[PDB]
Amino acid sequence: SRVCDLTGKRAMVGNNVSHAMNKTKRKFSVNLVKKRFYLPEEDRWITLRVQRSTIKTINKNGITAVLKKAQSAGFI
Amino acid sequence: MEIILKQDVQNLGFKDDVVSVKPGYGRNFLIPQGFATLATPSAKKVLAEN
Amino acid sequence: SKRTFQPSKRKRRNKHGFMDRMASANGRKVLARRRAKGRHKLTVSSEPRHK
Amino acid sequence: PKMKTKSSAKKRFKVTGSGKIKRKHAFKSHILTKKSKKRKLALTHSALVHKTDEKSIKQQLRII
RNA sequence: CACACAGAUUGAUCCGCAGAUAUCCGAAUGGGGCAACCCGCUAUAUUGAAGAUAUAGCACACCGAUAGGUGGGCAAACCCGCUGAACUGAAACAUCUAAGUAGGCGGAGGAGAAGAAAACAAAAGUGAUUCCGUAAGUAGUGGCGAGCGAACGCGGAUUAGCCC
RNA sequence: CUGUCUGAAUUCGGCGGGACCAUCCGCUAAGGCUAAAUACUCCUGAGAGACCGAUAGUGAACCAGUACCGUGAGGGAAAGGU
RNA sequence: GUUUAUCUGAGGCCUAACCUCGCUG
Repeated sequence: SRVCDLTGKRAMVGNNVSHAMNKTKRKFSVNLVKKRFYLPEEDRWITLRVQRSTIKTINKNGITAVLKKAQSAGFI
Repeated sequence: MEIILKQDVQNLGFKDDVVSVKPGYGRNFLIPQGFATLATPSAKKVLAEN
Repeated sequence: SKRTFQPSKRKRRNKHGFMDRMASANGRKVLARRRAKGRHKLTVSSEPRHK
Repeated sequence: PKMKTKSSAKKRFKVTGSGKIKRKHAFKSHILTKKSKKRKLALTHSALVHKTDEKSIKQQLRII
């Protein structure tokens, strides 16, 4: 669904409390982006639907390490 | 970021030197074109300076 | 005048048949409810065909 | 189950030593500049719940 | 049951346990379909050749490198996770309650969850989790309205600690 | 606990003691497993009731989720005694 | 009053993320 492929981050359910404390159901969505990452150790291109928060940890560690860590736990 | 240049950059230059660029310039251009490598676990792996 | 029930033994099976109940996810719960209650006659497909 | 004590009545209405209920006075909130000092001095000491309201106050405080 | 016909001290009938056979539909799994039907392919044999037959193998997903293994679905309650109302009460009603209830979805076991301190406590101390009685309708919370409501400590059931 | 953004040090370190600060006290997060005491009955074996006795007790003591009603989901009886 | 290394407010240009089209990359 609308979940990250490398972390499994799902959406969140919450409220939409107004000024008069009126509450209504609401969905906090994940900032998913469809990037095209280049594998430097294999010269290959993959198309994932990762989030902007895990793009940050990709830039922090490396795409290979993030992929090898997401391979465990069943892509979650 | 913290990249290690491989061939040359117009404004960066001086290959084999740690450079700090904006995240999105090394990931979309330098990494795919082979000009730099994101090397955090390599500051010690760069032993060619010996 | 014309009544509300105009029988057709193919329009009946295409709407209430066993293969029409078993095709849906929520139509498959009708079978479970009827089997739990103990209905001797399941969906209209239980009516015998002409021999 | 257990009878719950009404909070509005438990925050007020302190019970006295033997059989009475002690409470405060009203009207001493925000317009005290035009009331005589006699009224403001009388409305300062604590009062007792009247016998006509004692049954309701005791039912609220869960002392039947 | 009745007119009968048969079996059975060579030991029947009957009971307990362990086996064989087990048509068609149905997850239905060779394709399809209007459930209990229709129509096939490859190997053999039957006039074998047309019309047809008898037996075996023919769905999907994963992994096993390959001979092959695992799972499809159904079904009481308990338990877990994801979602999730309104009537009602407030003698009206929107905050609140009803209620994380009813309902919907997925998985596992005889139980499940939790479980071994980045914990309580207070100048004295206890030492994993779970459940029962008090603490207590107390502290507190609340258009401070309706209402909601702990914890510390104490007494018991059981007791177990270990691996990266 | 996080939907989004930002983002620390390694033991004279880090967290907690109900805003917050200093001192004392306790613990050592960002890895995992773990029986017992606890909840239930589609069932199984044994046994009870100051429980019902055929308009009662399960809808159903009897060819009952049956006969009948509806297109369907579904609703749903009466009927014991020589 | 200017210079050097940063922040920010606006425009222009480049392609290398992102979008689209034509032949099959």
